[PDB]
Amino acid sequence: WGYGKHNGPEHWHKDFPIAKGERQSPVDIDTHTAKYDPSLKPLSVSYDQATSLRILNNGHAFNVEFDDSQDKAVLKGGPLDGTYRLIQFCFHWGSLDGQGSEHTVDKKKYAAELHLVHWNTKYGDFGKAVQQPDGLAVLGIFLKVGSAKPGLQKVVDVLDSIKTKGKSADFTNFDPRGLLPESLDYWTYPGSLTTPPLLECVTWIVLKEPISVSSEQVLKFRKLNFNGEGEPEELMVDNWRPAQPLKNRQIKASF
Repeated sequence: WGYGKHNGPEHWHKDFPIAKGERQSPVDIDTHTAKYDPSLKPLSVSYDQATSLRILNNGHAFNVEFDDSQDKAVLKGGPLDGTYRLIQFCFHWGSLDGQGSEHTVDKKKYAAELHLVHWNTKYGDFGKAVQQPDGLAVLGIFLKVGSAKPGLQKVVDVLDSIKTKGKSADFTNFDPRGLLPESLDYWTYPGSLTTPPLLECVTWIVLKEPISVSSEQVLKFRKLNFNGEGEPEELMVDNWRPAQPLKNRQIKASF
């Protein structure tokens, strides 16, 4: 699978039949229909003691991996039960600044989407968490081009070194708190991973305030390549699945 016209999203169903599932992601959020539910707790994001390891180009995105050992970077609260521990984050962007995000709000697309992916400790690991409908909790955060985000700056400057499918940069001591918005209100719906295997195990929490990145910072994401060392240059852009059928399903709102 990949994101091309021949191995892209419209073909994922041949190999991961679940792509045609009851609760696939992304979806588009129509606000003039999400349900404000007076019972969603706030967010208890405690990223005090979050330890990053490496950032890597895996040929569909770049991700940054964290050390998920004691209950140190954890997401609690929200629609969640248990401690969700942090494994990595995903970043989706477009071939231009008006496409890139996976979730749309009232059909509007942002310039990018960041995903911090966490797994439920009650299942002992990432491995055994994904076969369960309550196994992962993912905060999706939208990016709009505005003034720069100082916290994203270290991410945009190391990208020179993970340019091609397969390179890895060492990247310790990055603080995921410098990527978050001011407000933590959100919309939550149950869904899948947006990438193959496309497993329906995710309670998604999308944040309503985006974060401003300057177009110089978004342009750095666009210098990266899908292709591996050697082979002809396939620029890594538009690494996003389109919005999928909601299936009645309701998106609830904290606000």
